Amino acid sequence: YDSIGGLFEDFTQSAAQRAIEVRTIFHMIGDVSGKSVLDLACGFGFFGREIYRRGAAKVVGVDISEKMIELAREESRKYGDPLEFHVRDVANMEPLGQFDLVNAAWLFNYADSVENLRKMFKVVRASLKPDGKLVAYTVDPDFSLAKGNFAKYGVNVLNERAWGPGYRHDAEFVTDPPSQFSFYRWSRADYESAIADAGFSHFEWQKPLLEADDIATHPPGFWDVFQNNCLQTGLVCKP
Amino acid sequence: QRAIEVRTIFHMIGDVSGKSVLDLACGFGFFGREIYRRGAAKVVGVDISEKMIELAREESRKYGDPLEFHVRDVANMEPLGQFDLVNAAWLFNYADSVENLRKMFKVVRASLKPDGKLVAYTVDPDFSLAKGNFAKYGVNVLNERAWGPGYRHDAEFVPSQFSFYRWSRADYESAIADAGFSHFEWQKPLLEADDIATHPPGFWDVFQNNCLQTGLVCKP
Amino acid sequence: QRAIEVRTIFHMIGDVSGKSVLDLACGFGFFGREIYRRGAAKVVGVDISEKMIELAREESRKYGDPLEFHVRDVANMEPLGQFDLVNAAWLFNYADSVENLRKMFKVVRASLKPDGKLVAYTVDPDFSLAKGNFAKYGVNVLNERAWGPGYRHDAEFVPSQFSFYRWSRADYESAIADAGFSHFEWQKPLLEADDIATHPPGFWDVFQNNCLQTGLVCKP
Amino acid sequence: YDSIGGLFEDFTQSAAQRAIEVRTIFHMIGDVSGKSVLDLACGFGFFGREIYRRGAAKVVGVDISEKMIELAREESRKYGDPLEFHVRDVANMEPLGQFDLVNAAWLFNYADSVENLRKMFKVVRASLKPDGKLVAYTVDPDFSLAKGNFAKYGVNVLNERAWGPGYRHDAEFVTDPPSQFSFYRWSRADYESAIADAGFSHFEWQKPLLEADDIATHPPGFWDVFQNNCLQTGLVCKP
Ligand SMILES: Nc1ncnc2c1ncn2[C@@H]1O[C@H](CSCC[C@H](N)C(=O)O)[C@@H](O)[C@H]1O
Ligand SMILES: Nc1ncnc2c1ncn2[C@@H]1O[C@H](CSCC[C@H](N)C(=O)O)[C@@H](O)[C@H]1O
Ligand SMILES: Nc1ncnc2c1ncn2[C@@H]1O[C@H](CSCC[C@H](N)C(=O)O)[C@@H](O)[C@H]1O
Ligand SMILES: Nc1ncnc2c1ncn2[C@@H]1O[C@H](CSCC[C@H](N)C(=O)O)[C@@H](O)[C@H]1O
Repeated sequence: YDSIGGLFEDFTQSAAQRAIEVRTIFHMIGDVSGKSVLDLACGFGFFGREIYRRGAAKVVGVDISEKMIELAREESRKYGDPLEFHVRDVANMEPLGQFDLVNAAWLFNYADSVENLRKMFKVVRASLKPDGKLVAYTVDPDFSLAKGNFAKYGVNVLNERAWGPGYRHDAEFVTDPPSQFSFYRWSRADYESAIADAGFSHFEWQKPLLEADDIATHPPGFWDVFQNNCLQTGLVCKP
Repeated sequence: QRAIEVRTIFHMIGDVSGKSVLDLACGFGFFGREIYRRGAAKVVGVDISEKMIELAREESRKYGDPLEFHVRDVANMEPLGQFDLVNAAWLFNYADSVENLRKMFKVVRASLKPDGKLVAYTVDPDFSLAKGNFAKYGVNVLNERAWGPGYRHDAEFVPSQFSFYRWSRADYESAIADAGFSHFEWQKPLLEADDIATHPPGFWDVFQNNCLQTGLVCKP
Repeated sequence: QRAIEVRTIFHMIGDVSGKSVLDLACGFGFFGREIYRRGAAKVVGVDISEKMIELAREESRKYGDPLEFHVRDVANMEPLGQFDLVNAAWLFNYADSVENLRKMFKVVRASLKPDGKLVAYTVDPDFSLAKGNFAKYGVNVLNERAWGPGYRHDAEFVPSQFSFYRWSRADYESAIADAGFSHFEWQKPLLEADDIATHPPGFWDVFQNNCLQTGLVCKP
Repeated sequence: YDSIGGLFEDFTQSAAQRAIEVRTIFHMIGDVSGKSVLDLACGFGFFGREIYRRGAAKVVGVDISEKMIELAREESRKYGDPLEFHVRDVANMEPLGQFDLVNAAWLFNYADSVENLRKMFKVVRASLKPDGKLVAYTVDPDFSLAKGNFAKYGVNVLNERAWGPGYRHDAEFVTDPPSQFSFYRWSRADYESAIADAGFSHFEWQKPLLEADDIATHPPGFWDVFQNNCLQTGLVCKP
C-alpha cells in the first residue's frame, strides 16, 4: 500500500460499499466509551480515528506500510487527535499491550498463507483483555467471481485462482487512476480453525448491514450482486 | 441525494407493519410505495396533479403493488376516512397562504384515527438564504421574497424548477394546534456520525447551520 | 541407522553449493539443515505439522543456521516460487491416494526452475511384506493391506509408530510424467562394498532382495 | 595376538573407527583389478580377502601369529577363496616375491624399535615391483594421549610413556571382554627416514577419510577427538 496511499481515501469517499462497511463495523463495535482500542491494518487511521471521536479512551493503530503510517500520523497531526501509530507486521508483531477492543478492518485478507492467518489470530488474542473482543471485516469465504464482479460497489476484482487451500484475487479500487492490489480468500473452515486454535471460544459471522433505506435510494436491483455474492463479511470473536 | 430525507422520514414513521397509510402530495408515489414495501397493510396516495397520479399508477403496475391513488387538492379534499398514519413529504411548503396551511392541517387531522400520527417533511422555518445556499445538497435556492407573514422561494433541483413557501414556526404551530393536534415535535434531519465520517471535512457544515429541510411529527 | 539413506540422498543431490533448496516434509529439518551445511545458498523447509515446524525452528536456533520454515500441506501448498533443488525425504509415501500422489508431484514441478531437479526418498513399489520384514534395518513393517490400487502399511521405528502408502511404480511414473517432468530415475539405496565387508555375512541379504526404500530423481 | 584371535573381528564389526579405516585404505589402494597383492600383518585376512573380492589376481597374507594365520586359513577354507597365508616375522621375513601392491594395515606400529621399523620398510621395498606401491595404516605420530582417549572409537589407550626415541602405548580393544595389546608410536621423522633409506622416493601421509555423512549420522561433536587427536593415519609409498 506504499503505492496506493491517499488513493485509498478517495476510494472510501466514493465506493458504494463503504457506507455499508462503516455502518456494519460500528454496529459490531457498539459503545466505545472509555475503552482502549487497537486498530490493526489501520491504513491512514480511519476507523481508529473515528472510534476515538465516538468516545474511546485510547487508540493505537498498526500498519505494515510506512507510507500509510506517515499519512495516519499526518491526519492526527492535522486534526489534533492523540492516536499513536506503529509500523509493524501484525503476523509477526512485537507485543503491544492488551486492549478492550481490537478492530481489524481488512487485515485478514492480507494473510498470504493459512499459517499467517493463524499467526494473526494468535496475535489478536494476545492483544486482548479477558473480557475484550475482536471486531473484524474481511473477505466472505463464499464470494465467487463468476457470480458477479464487485466493481460497481468500488472493488474491481480482476481474477481468481487457487492459492494452496484458498484463493488469490488480484484487484483494483475504482479510483483515478485505479490502484492495484492483491488479497486472499481463505475458507470458512480455515478461519474457524484459526479462531478456535487462537483461544477464541466465541465467534459469529456478521452479514453486512444493507438497509431498506439503501435499497430505496438506489436503482432497482443495484444491490442484487451485493446480496447474492457479497465480497465482504463482518466477524466478531471473544475469548 | 435523498438518503438523509428518506432515513429521517422512516425514523419518524417507525414500524408501519399492518397500518393503513395515506400518502399526501404523493407525486409518483415514492414514499407510499416504500411504506407498503416495509409492511403497511394498505396505502392510498393523493396528489393534486392528474399527470403525477397517472405516473404513480404506472409505477404500481411496473412493480405490482396494491397502492390506490386519487387526484385531490389536500386543501380542499374530498374526505377519505381515518388512517393510522398520514405521510406528507413536501406537502405543506406548497401552501401559498397561512389560511391554506391551516386548511391542510385540519384535513390531515380529519384523516387520522384518534391514536394515529402525521409524519411530515417540509421547509425549516429558520432557513435563510443569506446563511448559505443548499446547492451542495441538491437544491439550489434562487431567491427569497417576502410573502405576507412568510417567504416565497424559487428553487431548482440539481434538473427542474419549482417554488415553495416558508411559513414561520409560530404559524405552523398555530395551524397544528388549531387543527386539533395535542402534540407535535420538530425533527432535525437525522445526520449521523457515519455521514460525517464518510464525507470530506466540513461537507455538512451548511446542512447543519442553515438546513433547508425539517421533519415534523404531530399526534391527535 | 540412516547411514545408507543419508549417503544415497546426498549422492543424488550432488554438489549443492550456492543452490536454493526446498526441503519438503522436512520434519525437524534434518536434510535441509545438512544441505545448508554442505554449501546451499538458501534452504526453506515445509511440513504439514506445526509441531514439527516449531521443533525445526528450535533446532535452527540451537545451531545458528538461516533456514526458514513454513507449515504447509504439500498436496495443497501455497506457492513458494522456483528452487534449484527440491528434496523430499519421506514425502510421497504419505500421499493417501493416487490423486494426492499426483497433486504432490505437480506442486514439486511448480516449485522447480526449468534446470532444477527433485531428489526424493520413498517406499520402493516392489517391497512385499511376505519377502522379508525390515526390522533388522530399523523399520518393523507390521502389516500390509490393499488400498485401492496400492497398499497401506502400519509400521514402527525401532521407537514410534506410523503408517504409509505403497503406490505402484506405474502410478508413480504416471504422476511424474503428468506433472511435467521430462526425465526420472529410480536409485536403489547405495549399499557399498565397505558396508558388506564390515557386517556379518548375509546381513544385507533382505535389504537387497526386498528393500523397503528407494531413491528417485526427477528433472523437468 | 595369539590371545586375541576372534576378538579382533568383534572389534572390526563394532568400533566406530573401523568404517573410516576401511574406507581410507581402499581409497589409497584404488583399482586392484588384475594386481598381485601382499597383505602384511594380515590378521585373519580381512583386507587381503576383500582385496581379492574386489578383483585382485593373487593375494598372499603374512602374519607373525600362528593363531591368526589359522583363523585366516579357516575363513578362506570357509568362504572358498584362493588366499595363501604364511607365518612370518615381517621384520625378518624370508623373501616371498615381488608384488604390485603391498598392503600393511597395522604393521608398523608393532615395530618395537626404530631399527625394526627400518627393517620392515626395507622388506616392503624388496617385496615390490618397480611400479608398485605400499599402502599402510599406522599410528599417527602426532597422537597425544592427553588430548583425548580413543575408547569411544574402539581403542582404549591405557597409557603413554617414552620408549627410546618414540612412545609405547598399552591398550585394549573395546570388546567383550576387552583384549589387551601394546603398540609403538614412532616419530614422523623416524618414519620418513625409514622410508627414504629403504629406497622409496615418493611418500605421502593420508588423513583418515572422515566424511560429511559420518558427521551427519552421529551426535554433535562425536568426531571431535577423532579430528583433533587422531590415533590413525594412512601412508602411501612408491619406489
Ligand atoms: N500483515 C499486515 N500487518 C499490518 N497491516 C497490513 C498487513 N498487510 C496489509 N496491511 C495493511 O492493511 C491495509 C488494508 S486497507 C484497510 C485500511 C483501514 N483499515 C480502513 O479500512 O480504512 C493497508 O493499509 C495495508 O498496508
Ligand atoms: N394542495 C395540494 N394537494 C395535493 N398535492 C399537492 C398540492 N400541492 C402540491 N402538491 C403535490 O406535491 C408534490 C410535491 S413533490 C413531493 C412528491 C413526493 N411526496 C416525494 O417526496 O417524492 C407534487 O407532486 C405536487 O403536485
Ligand atoms: N502432505 C504433507 N505435506 C507436508 N508434510 C507432510 C505431509 N504429509 C506428511 N508430512 C510430514 O512428512 C514427515 C515424514 S518424516 C520425514 C522427515 C524428514 N524429511 C526426515 O527425513 O528426517 C513428517 O514430519 C510429516 O509431518
Ligand atoms: N612383526 C610382525 N610381522 C607380521 N605380523 C605382525 C608383526 N607384529 C604384529 N603382527 C600382526 O599384526 C596384526 C595387527 S591387527 C591388524 C590385522 C589386519 N591387518 C586388519 O587390519 O584387519 C596382528 O594380527 C599381529 O599378529
